[PDB]
Amino acid sequence: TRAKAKTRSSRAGLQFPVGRVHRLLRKGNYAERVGAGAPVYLAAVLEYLTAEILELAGNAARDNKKTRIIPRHLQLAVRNDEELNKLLGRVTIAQGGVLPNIQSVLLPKKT
Amino acid sequence: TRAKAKTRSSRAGLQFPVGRVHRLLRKGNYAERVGAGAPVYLAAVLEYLTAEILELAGNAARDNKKTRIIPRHLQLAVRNDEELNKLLGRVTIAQGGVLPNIQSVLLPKKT
Amino acid sequence: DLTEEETVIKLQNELCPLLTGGQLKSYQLKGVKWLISLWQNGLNGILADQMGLGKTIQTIGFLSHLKGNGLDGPYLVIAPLSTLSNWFNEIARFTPSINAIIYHGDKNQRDELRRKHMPKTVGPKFPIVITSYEVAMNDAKRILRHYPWKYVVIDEGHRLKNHKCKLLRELKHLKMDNKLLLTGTPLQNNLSELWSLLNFILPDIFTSHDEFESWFDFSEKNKNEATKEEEEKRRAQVVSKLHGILRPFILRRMKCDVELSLPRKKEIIMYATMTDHQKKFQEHLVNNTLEAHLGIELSPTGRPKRRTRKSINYSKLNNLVIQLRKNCNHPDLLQGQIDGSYLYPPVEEIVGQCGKFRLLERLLVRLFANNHKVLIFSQWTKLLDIMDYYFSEKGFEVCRIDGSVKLDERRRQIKDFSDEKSSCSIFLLSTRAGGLGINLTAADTCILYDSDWNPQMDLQAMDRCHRIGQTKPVHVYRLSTAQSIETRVLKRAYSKLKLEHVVIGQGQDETAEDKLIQTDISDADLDRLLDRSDLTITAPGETQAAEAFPVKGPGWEVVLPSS
Amino acid sequence: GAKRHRKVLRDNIQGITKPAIRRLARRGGVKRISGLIYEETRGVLKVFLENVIRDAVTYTEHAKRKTVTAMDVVYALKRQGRTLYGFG
Amino acid sequence: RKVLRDNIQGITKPAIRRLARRGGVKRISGLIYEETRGVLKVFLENVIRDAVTYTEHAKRKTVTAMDVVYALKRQGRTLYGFGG
Amino acid sequence: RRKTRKESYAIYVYKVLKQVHPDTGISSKAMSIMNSFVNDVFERIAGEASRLAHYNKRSTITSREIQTAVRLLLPGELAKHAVSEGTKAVTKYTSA
Amino acid sequence: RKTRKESYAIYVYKVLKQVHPDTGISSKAMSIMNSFVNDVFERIAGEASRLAHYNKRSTITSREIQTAVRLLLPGELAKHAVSEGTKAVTKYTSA
Amino acid sequence: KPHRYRPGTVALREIRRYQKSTELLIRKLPFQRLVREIAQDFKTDLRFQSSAVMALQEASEAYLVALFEDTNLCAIHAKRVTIMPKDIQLARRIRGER
Amino acid sequence: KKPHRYRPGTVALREIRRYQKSTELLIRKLPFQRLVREIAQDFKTDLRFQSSAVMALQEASEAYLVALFEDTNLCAIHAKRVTIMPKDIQLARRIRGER
DNA sequence: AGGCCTCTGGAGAATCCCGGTGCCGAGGCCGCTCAATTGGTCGTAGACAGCTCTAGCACCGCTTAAACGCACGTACGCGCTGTCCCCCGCGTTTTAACCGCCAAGGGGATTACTCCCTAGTCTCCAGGCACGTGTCAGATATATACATCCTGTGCATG
DNA sequence: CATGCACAGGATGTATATATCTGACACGTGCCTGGAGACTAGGGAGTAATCCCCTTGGCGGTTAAAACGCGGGGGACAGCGCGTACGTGCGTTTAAGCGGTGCTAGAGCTGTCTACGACCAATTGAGCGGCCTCGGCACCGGGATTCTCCAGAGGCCT
Ligand SMILES: Nc1ncnc2c1ncn2[C@@H]1O[C@H](COP(=O)(O)OP(=O)(O)O)[C@@H](O)[C@H]1O
Ligand code: BEF
Repeated sequence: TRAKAKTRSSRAGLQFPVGRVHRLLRKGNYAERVGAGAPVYLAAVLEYLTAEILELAGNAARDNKKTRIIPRHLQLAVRNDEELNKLLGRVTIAQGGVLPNIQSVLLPKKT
Repeated sequence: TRAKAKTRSSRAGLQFPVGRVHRLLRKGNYAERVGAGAPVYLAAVLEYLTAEILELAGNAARDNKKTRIIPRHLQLAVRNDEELNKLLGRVTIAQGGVLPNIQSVLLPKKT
Repeated sequence: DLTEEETVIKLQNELCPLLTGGQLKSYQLKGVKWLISLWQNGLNGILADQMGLGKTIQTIGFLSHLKGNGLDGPYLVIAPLSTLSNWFNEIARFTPSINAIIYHGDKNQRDELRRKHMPKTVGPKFPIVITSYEVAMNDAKRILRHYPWKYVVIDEGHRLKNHKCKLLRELKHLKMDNKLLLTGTPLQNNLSELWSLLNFILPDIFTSHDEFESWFDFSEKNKNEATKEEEEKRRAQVVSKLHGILRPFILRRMKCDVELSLPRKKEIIMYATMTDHQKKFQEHLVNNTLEAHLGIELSPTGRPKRRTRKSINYSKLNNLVIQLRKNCNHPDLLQGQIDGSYLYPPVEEIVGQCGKFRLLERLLVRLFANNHKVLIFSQWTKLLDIMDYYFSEKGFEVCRIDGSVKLDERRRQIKDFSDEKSSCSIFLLSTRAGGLGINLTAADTCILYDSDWNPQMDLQAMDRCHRIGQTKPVHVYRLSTAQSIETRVLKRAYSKLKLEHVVIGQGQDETAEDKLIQTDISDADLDRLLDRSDLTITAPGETQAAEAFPVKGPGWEVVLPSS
Repeated sequence: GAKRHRKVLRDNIQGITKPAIRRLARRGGVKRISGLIYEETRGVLKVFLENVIRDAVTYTEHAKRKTVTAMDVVYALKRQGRTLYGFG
Repeated sequence: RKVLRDNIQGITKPAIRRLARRGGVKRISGLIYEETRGVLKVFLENVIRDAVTYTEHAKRKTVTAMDVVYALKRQGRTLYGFGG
Repeated sequence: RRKTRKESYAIYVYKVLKQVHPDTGISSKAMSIMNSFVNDVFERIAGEASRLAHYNKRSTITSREIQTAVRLLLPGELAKHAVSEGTKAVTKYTSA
Repeated sequence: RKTRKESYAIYVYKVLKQVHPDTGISSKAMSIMNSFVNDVFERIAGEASRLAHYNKRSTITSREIQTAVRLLLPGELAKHAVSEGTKAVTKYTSA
Repeated sequence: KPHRYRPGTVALREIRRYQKSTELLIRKLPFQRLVREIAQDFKTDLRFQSSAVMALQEASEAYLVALFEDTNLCAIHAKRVTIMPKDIQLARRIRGER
Repeated sequence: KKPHRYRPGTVALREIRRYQKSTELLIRKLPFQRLVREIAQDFKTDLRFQSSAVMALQEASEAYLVALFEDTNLCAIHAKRVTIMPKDIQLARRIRGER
């Protein structure tokens, strides 16, 4: 006579999977035992960061008159912001270029 | 009927305490099981490193005709040696001072 | 009734009026008729005459017959690079009233030829096009795509034995009315690779791959009550079905009964024994010590002294098989790093280290005593270099062909050597590069320095000196190393032939070996083994010559084809 | 009639050739290059490679395998101090 | 319950001179001091802002040496001589 | 024989994308990079929380430790929005 | 009052007297040594944990410790530490 | 006479191009040979997956690029525009890598 | 007789040789303590500082500044000058990756 | 008679968009199953109230070393010129990567089966940790001998 | 006739050597809490046996970078001259630094009691392998627009 089952994610309103996060947190021996509130808190943060980066990536990709995102777009989106750049100060992205810039002294004279 | 107890450190021939290391490993939640062999190995390694540092520190101290070691001596011993300096690349020792060093260009002209 | 010659002449004139270079042979005329019938019925087909029977002239006659009726059209011919000049010369010789061009060269030259000789509008002056594989592969998409190819001839068909081959995919861009696929060895190592040619030629029939796989049984089930005689019954039924489903699409003819005027040939194996120098390397390699063959302090208080500790006052199995094969071929292939750019060792030292080289040196001296000429084959160029250096030291003449020699240089040397006035007597060839197509009738002896994994490759190489136009008996010597890994590979190789003999007919605790392989050939036996008298053609009415030497003996063994 | 001199190949480290170094420099934003950098760059690169190959080999050895794999290189890089995305 | 203001001026020039000498400098320009004071303030802000966060979590009201030594270790520099 | 399955965040990342740019798509390489990013962030946060809990001799992990770890790691403005999102999620979850 | 706190004080002194018979140490140096030992121990254990985790193992055995040392200590120090560990473990079993 | 640009013009044009593309710059086969050579010293008869070689390449290339970028600033500091070895040595020394 | 006076630059070398031998602390106590107290007042209003933490903070600050000046001095010699200027500090901090 | 130049005024060379066919990687669809859910105990970390009692935060006074302003020289920083070698740009060829293609077989993953190390309880007892004293290194005071930095005649101009 | 080297003394700033006298550092006890013998279940982990993938060695051909060589302009170094902005000293001031007392406030222990979170069985369906099908991109080929680079005329002079 058990009622219809509803996933915890649906109950909380998030998109990421609560159960998988809880399982990983337990089996990873990060602590002796895990409270009931942590996975819900963690999933929201992960979702927020993912959406934050994807919005800028999509804007940059659209600006170039193209439909599908590719790593160059991620590089441009990340390195043009002063906060995401500080968070990822040590990470390297495969097949990403570099921001274009030239020292002012090297440019030719006005003539 | 009980035989007289002998400490594990005595049987292994080391000086450091084997039991305490074993207790620390289990309570530290590094893994759910600990083998019977690891503590002896770890204690031996720690003892060797401590002896290595102290031998150089003592030599440094006796040079200045002192008798008891003080932090300056440890600083000199660590920074003069090659491998130890690389190992302690990001460590600051309280009241250590710095090694004597002057750039050659600043010295007075020989004339 | 008219004689055979007169009837052949009249029929040739009726069917091939433009052909004037020379008369066709009877079976060639029959093949021409077969091709004409196949074309009339609108069905493709393979031609698989044995090597050296003159397929090129038959194809040329068929083409002349086609154009003889005014059906001008764009014709394409593809062949290996080394043979193009031969195709051009044959056309120039037999049918002087036809034009052809060798569409090969750099991009600019190809564009020049396209603009000059290949007008967009077909006409009677349109020449035949000849090309290699790579050129036809690169330019298929954007140049050759723009023609209505009337007829296509793909020489050396066995190059398409892989269904995943890229070349087999590029050709789909072209649209071709009919295909013809010449070859000399239709049946490769395993049955699957045979389906590719049939699928390419007749897609409307041999569609399903799994059906072709399942149509023949190779289960080898135990001889149970119902299977005791099935071992032979099923085999016979399968062979009969295969022949019956292959009869209408293939033409095959054999030398042994078509050209009885041609002298025969024999294949001979001769063994050699390893030297102590090679045994040393073998032992070191087995123990993983070849490189080695070529190759604490206490501080005060009793503690070990750390190395380079400052003392100053403070104040103030991975590749064993290939290694063994290299060792068996010649020791010097190894240790290629010790001397770097420096010279090869002294001439005399090279001979003393390799058994096979010693045997070859012993064998060569006698052949020159009777004015014979020999061809030497190999697979590894670095091995060719050592022989070249040795012969240059001895001061003999040499000619060489391989992948690093340009087209014009290849062509010049063949013509020079074919000259009767040439005094050259040694010719070197790479197996893959020069083994196909070319004609070297001048020589009458072939030597195989090593054996390939695939037996079919060797068969092509042997026939380069035994074809129409030959006038003397031919001997083939294959060298091998006694009691070594060489035997394993050679034994495995012949295992693949049994399937060919089963499928294709001739028309449409020391063992005994341990007592023979080890034995080196003595000088007295060697000087006796060179007799070729029995292979000569008997005069009419005379009895056959007796066998010159027994089938097998110490250090040598004749090979008899399966039949 | 080839002469008695063996074939020889350039040393492996010489494979990295001058135009490649120039191309690398341009991406950095360099306008003029001196003549001696081509001997410093190779020395720097050879030193850099060992500090990663050693750790990769040690990780492979511990697992009792005989073939290196991508995860070993990624772990070595991450431990050394540099993180790499796109290969996990 | 008093208030504090403008204490950054307390890093007198001779102190900066003495610090420089230990580093091996011989001759010093006139504009260094203003840059050095700003650099020092920027450095201190980050360590203090993490020590406070560590303390407040445990609900204590007094900062202790263990919090400071913990804070430094997170920024890649370790200190020996006060705890572990 | 296909038993060796693999788990990843591909589906969820794809789901989030459609909420911001409905008509856009993403290639495989970008998907792999995005997948790798999430693991790194999760590992950092969990690792920090683990040692934060032990420092006080407490045994369990609760939302408080996660909140403090997030406040410590993320720099500048990102901390405030993340904390607000987390609290807004948990409060809604509890009431139902 | 008087709630005990644990440290490595005695063993450092024992080793010192074993090396240099007549030398002594002030308290400040003792504190530095006490911190250094803990730091090295933590580094080694932390490395060993993940090294074991990567391979789906559950236990921590001497092999993990031996592998971990070769990654941390640079060059020369690696050899002698491994030698000492092997010697100690070998002697322990036969006792 | 034939058209001929003044010195320095082509370098800027190359810079403005190579900063727009993401492809690899070093040739593959020589790099693979070098990687195989170096590793063989530590242990014999190893085998490499292709993706490992690719990872090593893309890891080293982005390190060399950054090193060259940090070097250029030092040259401008001394009133020059050319790079010289002392610049690389100083940059590495300050970075703390040696 | 003129009042005996050394030539410029001599006393600097004596100071360098002297201060590199001792291990004292170079900044005053009370000014540094007041500076530390002032900054923390922004994050919380009534913090209570244990007497030991201030020493650790002072040690860390001195150890950082000494290394920064040492690197600046090397950066200065590169241009053939001998006096350090703000450009050198800015370049050093840019290279180290802090800015 | 002769400059020094803007300002064209072309002339040549490099990206740049614009339209037209080909192609294979992304997006749904389907089938299957193993990993979250839902109820239920059971023992426990962890709030919560009530007590000690250590130290950090003030206040006062007093000696007295560091700060803080000047007023001189001087040696370094900066700019302007010349000279000369070296790096860039552009033409001819030669050399080796890229694929394409032949073969073979080592080592990576699974799936069963069995056993010998580790966990978790009990006793039992001795090794390490606060309190307690007692000397003697090392921090200061003083006399001074020695080493080091600086300028003023000396020589040689000739 | 305004230079470049050699010495003289002669004032200062270190390291000698001898004598006083603290207050840490070393050593003893007396307990306890935590380590050390026996005993008992369980299940990771070691060890065969086996597929099927993916790696390792070599030849053929092309063709677009790679190597050489040559001209010539400009950037890297020496040199010299000018003029500040620092570096030794000497008085005058100001604030650390030491040495004692009071207080509370807030950090540590101790004893309860309860809501929370591990474990087990029985359920489904949300999440993963395969497999087609088509458009976003990917060539091509051809006409624009930008941008350098050098020669001649005449401002305004000399
Ligand atoms: N009818 C002929 N008259 C003269 N020579 C002929 C004739 N037919 C064939 N040949 C010879 O056959 C030789 C090779 O031709 P061919 O058999 O077709 O080569 P392959 O079969 O190996 O591809 C040629 O040298 C040619 O001289
Ligand atoms: F085409 Be034939 F084999 F020359």
